[PDB]
Amino acid sequence: KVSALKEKVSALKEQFLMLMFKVSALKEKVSALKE
Amino acid sequence: KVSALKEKVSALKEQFLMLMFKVSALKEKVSALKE
Amino acid sequence: KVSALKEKVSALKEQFLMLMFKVSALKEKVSALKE
Repeated sequence: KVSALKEKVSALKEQFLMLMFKVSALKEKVSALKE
Repeated sequence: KVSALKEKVSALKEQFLMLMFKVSALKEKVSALKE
Repeated sequence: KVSALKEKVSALKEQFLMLMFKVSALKEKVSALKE
């Protein structure tokens, strides 16, 4: 169970990094429209 | 402790799915403003 | 291992809260551009 959990947290950390990239890119695009 | 942790990860995975939906919907709205 | 995992989940929950704030602030900014 602890091993399954560690893999689940690993995959969720990878998901978070990809969503942080997606949100930073969106924030920059919105700043190009409006300061 | 392992059980408490599994529930905490479960709830955080549900949180992530809802934030992915929110960010995809926002990305589409921003693309409607600017390609 | 369980302790390391609990800290990893703690830090990821703090990361999520900060990304939820960032996305809510971006959503409001986009609504100021377009209803």
